[PDB]
Amino acid sequence: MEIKRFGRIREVIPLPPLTEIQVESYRRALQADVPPEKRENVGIQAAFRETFPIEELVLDFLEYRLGEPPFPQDECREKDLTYQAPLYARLQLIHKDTGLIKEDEVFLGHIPLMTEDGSFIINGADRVIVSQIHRSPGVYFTPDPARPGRYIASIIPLPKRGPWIDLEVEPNGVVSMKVNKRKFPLVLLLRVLGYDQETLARELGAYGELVQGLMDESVFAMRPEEALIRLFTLLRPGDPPKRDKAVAYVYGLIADPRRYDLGEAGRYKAEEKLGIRLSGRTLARFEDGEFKDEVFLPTLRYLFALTAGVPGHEVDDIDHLGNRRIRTVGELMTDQFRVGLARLARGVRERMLMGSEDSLTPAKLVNSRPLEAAIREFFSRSQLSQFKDETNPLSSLRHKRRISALGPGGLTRERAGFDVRDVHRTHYGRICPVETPEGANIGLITSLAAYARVDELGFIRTPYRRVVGGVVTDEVVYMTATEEDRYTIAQANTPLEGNRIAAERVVARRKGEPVIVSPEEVEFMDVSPKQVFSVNTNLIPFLEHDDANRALMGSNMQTQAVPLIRAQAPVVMTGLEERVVRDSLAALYAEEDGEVAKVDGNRIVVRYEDGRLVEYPLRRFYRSNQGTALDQRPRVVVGQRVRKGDLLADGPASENGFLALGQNVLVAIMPFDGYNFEDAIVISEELLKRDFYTSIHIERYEIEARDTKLGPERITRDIPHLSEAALRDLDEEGVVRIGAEVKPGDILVGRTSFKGESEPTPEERLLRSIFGEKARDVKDTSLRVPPGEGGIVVRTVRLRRGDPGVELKPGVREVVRVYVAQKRKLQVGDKLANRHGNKGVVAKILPVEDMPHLPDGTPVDVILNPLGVPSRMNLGQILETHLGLAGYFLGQRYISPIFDGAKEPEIKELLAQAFEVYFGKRKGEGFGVDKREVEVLRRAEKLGLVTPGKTPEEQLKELFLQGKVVLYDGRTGEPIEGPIVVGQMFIMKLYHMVEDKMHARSTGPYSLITQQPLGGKAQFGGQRFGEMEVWALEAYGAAHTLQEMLTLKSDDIEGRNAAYEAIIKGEDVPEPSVPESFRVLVKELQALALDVQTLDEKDNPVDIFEGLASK
Amino acid sequence: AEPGIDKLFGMVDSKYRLTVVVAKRAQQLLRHGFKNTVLEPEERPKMQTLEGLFDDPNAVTWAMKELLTGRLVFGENLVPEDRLQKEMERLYPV
Amino acid sequence: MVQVDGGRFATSDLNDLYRRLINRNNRLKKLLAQGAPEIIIRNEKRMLQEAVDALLDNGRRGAPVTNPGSDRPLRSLTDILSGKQGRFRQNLLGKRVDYSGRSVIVVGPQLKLHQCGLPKRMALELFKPFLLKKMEEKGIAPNVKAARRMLERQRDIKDEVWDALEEVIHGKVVLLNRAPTLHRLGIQAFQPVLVEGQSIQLHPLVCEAFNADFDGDQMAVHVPLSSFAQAEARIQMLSAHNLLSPASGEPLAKPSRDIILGL
Amino acid sequence: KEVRKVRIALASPEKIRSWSYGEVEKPETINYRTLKPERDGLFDERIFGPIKDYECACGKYKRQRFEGKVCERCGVEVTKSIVRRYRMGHIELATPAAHIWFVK
Amino acid sequence: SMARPVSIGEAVGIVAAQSIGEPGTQLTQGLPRVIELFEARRPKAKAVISEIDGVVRIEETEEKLSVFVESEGFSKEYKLPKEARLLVKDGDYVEAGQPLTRGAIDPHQLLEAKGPEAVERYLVEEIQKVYRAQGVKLHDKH
Amino acid sequence: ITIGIDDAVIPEEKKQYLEEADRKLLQIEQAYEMGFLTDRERYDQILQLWTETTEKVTQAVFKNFEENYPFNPLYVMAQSGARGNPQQIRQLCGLRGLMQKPSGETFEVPVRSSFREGLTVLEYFISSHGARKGGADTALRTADSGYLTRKLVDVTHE
Amino acid sequence: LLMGVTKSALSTKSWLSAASFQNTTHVLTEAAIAGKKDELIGLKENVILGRLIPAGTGSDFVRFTQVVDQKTLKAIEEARKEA
DNA sequence: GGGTATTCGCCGTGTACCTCTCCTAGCCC
DNA sequence: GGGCTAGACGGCGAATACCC
RNA sequence: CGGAGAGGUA
Ligand SMILES: [Mg+2]
Ligand SMILES: [Zn+2]
Repeated sequence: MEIKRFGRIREVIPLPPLTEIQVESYRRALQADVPPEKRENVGIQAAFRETFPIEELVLDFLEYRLGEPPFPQDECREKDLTYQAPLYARLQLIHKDTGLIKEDEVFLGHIPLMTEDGSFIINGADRVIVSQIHRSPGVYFTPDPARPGRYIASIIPLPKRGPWIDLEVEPNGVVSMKVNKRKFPLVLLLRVLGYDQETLARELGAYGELVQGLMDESVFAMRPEEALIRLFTLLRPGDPPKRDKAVAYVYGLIADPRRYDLGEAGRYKAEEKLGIRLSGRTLARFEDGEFKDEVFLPTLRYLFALTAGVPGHEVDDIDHLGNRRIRTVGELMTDQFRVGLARLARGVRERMLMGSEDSLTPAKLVNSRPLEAAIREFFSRSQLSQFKDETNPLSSLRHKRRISALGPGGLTRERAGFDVRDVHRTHYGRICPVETPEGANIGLITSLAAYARVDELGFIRTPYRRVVGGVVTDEVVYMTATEEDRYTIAQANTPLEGNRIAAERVVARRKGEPVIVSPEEVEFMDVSPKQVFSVNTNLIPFLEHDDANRALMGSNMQTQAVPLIRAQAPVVMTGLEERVVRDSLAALYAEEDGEVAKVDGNRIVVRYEDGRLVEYPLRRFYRSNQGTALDQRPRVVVGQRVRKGDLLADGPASENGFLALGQNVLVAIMPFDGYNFEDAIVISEELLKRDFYTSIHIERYEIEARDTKLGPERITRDIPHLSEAALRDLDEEGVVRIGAEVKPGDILVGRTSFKGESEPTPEERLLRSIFGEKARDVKDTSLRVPPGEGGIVVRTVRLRRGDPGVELKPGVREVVRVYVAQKRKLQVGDKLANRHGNKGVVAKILPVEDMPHLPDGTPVDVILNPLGVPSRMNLGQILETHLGLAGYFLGQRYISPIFDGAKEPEIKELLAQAFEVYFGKRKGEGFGVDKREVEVLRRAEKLGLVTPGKTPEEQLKELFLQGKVVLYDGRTGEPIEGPIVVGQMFIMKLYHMVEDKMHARSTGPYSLITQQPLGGKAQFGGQRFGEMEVWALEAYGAAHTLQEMLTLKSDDIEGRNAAYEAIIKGEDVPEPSVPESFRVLVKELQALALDVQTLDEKDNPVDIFEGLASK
Repeated sequence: AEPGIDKLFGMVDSKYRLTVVVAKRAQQLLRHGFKNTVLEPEERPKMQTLEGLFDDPNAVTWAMKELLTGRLVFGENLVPEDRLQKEMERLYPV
Repeated sequence: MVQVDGGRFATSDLNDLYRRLINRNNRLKKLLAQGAPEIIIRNEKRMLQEAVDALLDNGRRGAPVTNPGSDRPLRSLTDILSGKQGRFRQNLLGKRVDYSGRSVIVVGPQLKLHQCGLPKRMALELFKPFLLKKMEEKGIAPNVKAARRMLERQRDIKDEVWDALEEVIHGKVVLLNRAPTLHRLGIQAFQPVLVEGQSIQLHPLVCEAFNADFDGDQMAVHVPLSSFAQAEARIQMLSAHNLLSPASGEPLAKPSRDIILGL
Repeated sequence: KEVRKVRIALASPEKIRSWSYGEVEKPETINYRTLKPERDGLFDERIFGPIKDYECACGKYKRQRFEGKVCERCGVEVTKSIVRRYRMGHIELATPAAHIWFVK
Repeated sequence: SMARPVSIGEAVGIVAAQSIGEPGTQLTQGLPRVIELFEARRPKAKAVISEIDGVVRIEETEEKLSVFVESEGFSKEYKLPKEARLLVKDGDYVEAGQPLTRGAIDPHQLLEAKGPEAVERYLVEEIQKVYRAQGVKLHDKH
Repeated sequence: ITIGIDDAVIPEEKKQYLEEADRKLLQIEQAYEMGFLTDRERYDQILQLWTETTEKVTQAVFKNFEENYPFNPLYVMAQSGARGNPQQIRQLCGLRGLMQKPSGETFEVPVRSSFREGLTVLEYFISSHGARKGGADTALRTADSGYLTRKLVDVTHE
Repeated sequence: LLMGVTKSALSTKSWLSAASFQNTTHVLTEAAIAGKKDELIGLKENVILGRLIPAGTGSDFVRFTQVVDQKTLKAIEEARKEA
């Protein structure tokens, strides 16, 4: 069909690679391919140069290299391995005394590798490292909260790379420095750093009134050595003030480039703010046995200047995006690697004293254990290493661009107030103001912008077009917020003639403040509105008509769409669907020009111009992490000529390269017999008839055979006391045959385990005697289908002990995995939603003849409630519906970009064009206007929707131009008393389906300690009767119901047993007893040497244990 | 709502007393196999199944209907419990 | 000391604390048996005091004792008693119960005010013992054991058991709940009506009391067993008898969006 | 009877020694190999009671005909296994120790 | 819930607590005011109240302010900030526990001055004011 | 009952009110630059003028609905009390109003567009502040409400 | 004396309610020293003990109501008159 | 000696449900 | 190869701090 | 069938 697109804003640059934030960062961190002689001092090389050389014999580092991965990616996914590469380092041990040089390449463990899309494979699972936002290191000046006219000067190094230094001007005049909750006069440290009274007097003399609080003769009397001793006594009380200890402590606290590490970004921020030049990344230096200042004097000067009110000195906002930075996967991995390397270094230092002091080879000195331990700890247990979310390609693409403020060295849920959750003025173009998790995590988790990129220092930059004079140039500049605050930035949609600004007065921003400006004062201009929002939000058409609170839910719900087997690209796109599919790497594109040689459901063989015959295998029916089925489908034919970049295979949830997460349905907006009450949704059975909204899901079960002291577990078709019907579908090896249908209760894998030695109860002895059957030495431990599940078996994976290439957990002989698939249709309970935040569960599925239908006989599919619009204020869906009606009658699709899209008059023109096709056709076949249409037209002209006096055709056209048509009721046949809005809407089927959530329990397992029923659907547990439910039951005054909820349906053991027996016998339930949890509480209180005694009305003891605990 | 719940609430001074009366009457009816009722054969609670009309197995409905009739006497300290139980089991064996 | 299904050992921290305490106590006994100098006995008694303190309340004084190779502080008796996860607020003022279920809710306009649509499978699972009794009464099964072995599998269910189930629930009620339960009307009693599908059908007018909408909400079903509980539910907790809010005294079961619009 | 009051009070060493069935004296918990409880450990069977209902540890008495009897070989009483949930032990400290609750 | 005399045995405390707590999530002073009222916390910007009866006499220094409650036998002086708004004009008789400055009243001082009934009435009215402003109908009974 | 994009009717008086407000703002700026009133008074009078214009345009919207479209779906939904309040109807048909900075201060320029006409990217970014503020407010209020309810329940349980 | 809801709840006489509420260690130590005896007056104590709460159908005002039909009452009256 | 004033340590901050992963390391017989 | 051993915020009450 | 961490729904 034809594709028509509106919009006049012409973008000068295309979107960057949407996943560059991960890929480029990791590639810079590893420096794998670059020759070792030219690697820059960043990442792994930086950690190596920092840790080495260690003195104590002096071990020196030369270079490193990365080996080849032992197994390909799919193989690791198969056998639960980690896709990693071996890291070798060429180290040489040098003997300082004699000169012994022992050089060799040592193996230092493995490093996980990043896939082509930007995710890792850890223990067979796909994982993602989320970038973290935090405060940039450097020097900051804040207003003193209590004392108004005073300021606090903070010096903050990299996280975990030093202590936070605080400087304050006390009321009595002395400048107090705070380190590790210890406050002391800064004058002592100033004296330690080699400063004299005259030096401070001449430097800070411009601001007298504080220098007098700075002058202290007692510290000026003693030399820096005694001052250092006193300082060490002040910091570490109780430690003997020996000179060497004080020197070492103060050095490691300030001058140590290994223990105290100011950031490169921190050094840059300091050089920019204080206007000085830093030779290194530490506050002071230990040179010639003394200490030399680098930072303290200029920052003290700046503080004393600011507190006096000199012009040019301003406080810093701690939420300004020039003061907050992003750590990418590279920096986090490098930090963990540095920690592991420091542990390895201290270990090596330990080995350099024990053992043979002469026979020492670097292979004997270094132990690879701490490095591997730290790296595996980071990749497995860290708070930022998250399970990948891959319900559909858009979901993973969004997850790769997520920004978290929590994690190590970050905020917690309790210490996050309103300030950190707000939207600062500098998020414009850098962080999406709309997309954020709803609930407790609101504002803490965010998403990168569209055009936003992260530089090498870690600040988020955004592009702007340069404007010189009145002409808008074409070269773009990427700027940060600190640099952005210095210019006047015009808007993107200003009128333009050629390259000249045509408007006399433009809307511009100055430091986030909106203002009206003359063109000559405009210095920069925006690139496009797209740069203000994330990737998810950029997919919602007609966003300028939706409230933020609802566009939020729309953006969030687009992630949870399920890939259908008949997906369709929407009728109203935003022009960004192709780029998302291309960058998600789901689809398969042609590398170069050529011709397709072979096309099959399994692979595609292409002949390029070079003559080489390339073969792309298609990932077919593969299970994602969330249980959805991802598969590729060939979209070409033998002999087809393809160019560079053409589509070859269509990925999951995509239709010819366009993102297709749902379907286009003909929806009418009206209330329908109360079935639309409060967000419910009525659908037609025609959707089910032609396999719409049909999705495929794959469930995976796993069973292990392990060695038991009573004998090994066996997988075998022979199971005691089972009829052949239960073993019909099993093969000889006890595994189900591929293709057999399994239902709840059926056996997937037969497994027998040796019967634990137990004495048969005399009742069971009597049964065995009367039946004459011997009890088998083995019992049934076969894996069965849980209740509510089932489907078709598609794959069986088997890994034994003694088979080559695989390794298991100690004690496990073999492991078997079974994959089960099922086609899930739409039904009462599933969740539907559109892109503008309207969501609801399917409440009724009507026959085709009951649905309202257009006069030409076509029935609508979905019915929405109009009462959802006025309180939600999301008018985008109404415009999308109008445009969809126009398209459905014209047979085309539209592309309306965000904030520069189809306005109302164009939609009216399109609707007139569509009405021509819709009406002249009927006119030609020999039909006028219906009687019911005439009645509806009369009732409408009584409402003021049409103009009186015109012919019925003109009034019908006037109604159509507003998106309203005459509908007939499928039940009665009479028309609805008024015109109704009807059009095509794009609706996606969400992932929360009722089939996965329905659950019930009569009786089942119980806990060990508390003897209460278990929890969760997995363990067949029961619901929780919480505290508030007890409050409600008390408020009703229902005493016996509550007593039963607490004892009979709970941890009262003999009570519930007698209750079950009496119920199956037909009598009423018995009277309960004391719950077991109270006995547990009493015994726990006795465990604390506290005697708890239950008494009667006469204060006599009452035994609730029935003499079981009384000697 | 329940049939005649208003007249039921009118009969007692506290709704909880009505609840207790109904529960105890239902327990009595269950224990004595419905052959100790005060209703008449034509006004017994009926239940429509696939076959036809039968006796409703729910004792609470029987108790509420009986209470609506008015042939029941309820209160405090009408008779010692053991004597009541003995006379009830003697008049209607199990 | 539980051997997990995977064959590994999971040990309560109480075991570790007791082991440490008994170790230090035996060490002190052995040292007293030999008569070491006063300093050794002194530091040993200090360690014993600290071990007893850690057993009774870990972390109350000094650094919390933790496992080697971990930062997680051990869980002493005091930490078991108190707290939101402690014994009191977790296992005494609230419990998990049998004969319960949970599902998604869907509007049903055809139900009366005192009815609720219940799926057939949830009803067959909740009312299982009464169903076994009824099946034993009629000729559906010889005894309760055969009835259970008949019901255990889904492909073995015939149609007579559905009539039996319809006979069982005649007149009984179930409690519907939705979390969070803010006021006493968050739990209400309804008569069940067996319907197809897997969702719970709810009456429209009671939607305001529960503060429930149909954008994916879930509800929990509980079943009262005895005649006392049945009377308490049918008389005081039935939805048709609670029309006025106890807070203000104004009606709660009142017309809403569609109804008010039409009228 | 009927529970009407709940009194709580301090526990003298006499009442503590009266609660216990024996002294724990070895830090072992269970044999890692056989999975049987270690002798005199935190999980001993002679102190806290049997593991299986009506069955001694050594396997001499295994029926309800013997209840309250103590097997001479293993030293275990033959009752219901539920007693393993109620019976308490006691450790005899070499020197007194202060209860932290009444100190901090 | 039934528009009739309450039945003996009803759990009234739980019903009152729920009826007060449920509309809490709709209060945009609001919820912090309700919380500080139910906890009887001394307010931050607290008003000043006359402990004794008498006639008001303002004394205004260009840098200081004071109020004198003058009876026939007794006299009391209260020092106030310069910007503190006044609710009493000179030459007026004010009751014990009457607010002089605009602001919230400390409940403990009101209890020491005017007695229990005044504190109870004031607390009831002040707690009801929030739910009134938020358009929530709630009976004073709870 | 249905909802079309033409069911949100823009009144004619909106243009006249906006022009009057613009000329009033110009007068205020001219009077400010002459040193008659300081910055605080100028800010306050601007806020006052914009609030008066907002209430006027709300009154105009509702009078137009009442007079010329007594059966308009939005007007019926508001009058019958089924859904919506006057403020949301104003935001749909009138003007969005004034939005406040994260610090609490109100912006000088208001959002003169409505959802029926469509916003501009700048005004949308402006309103996102209040949106996020309200969201965080609710998310942090729920827990305090729960704690208060529990304290009350436990103090009066007997 | 006037005190907030927190202190008023913690200063109650029943130590089970205060122990379940907050500051468990403090309340438990004070009650253990004082040798307190909980009388089970409130609702939380009876909920903990798993007993019948003294409200609604569990209240002592209506818990002891008897039900008997006319025939059985008449028979009992005749049996008592002949005793 | 007493009558405040600060501060320092402890306790506390919603309910219900679903999915997944992960639960010590080193050395020596 | 397994076994053994080693970047809140409030309130509340006691303890000084300090001033007269 | 015990605890931590993460994400999500209402
Ligand atoms: Mg909802
Ligand atoms: Zn034995």
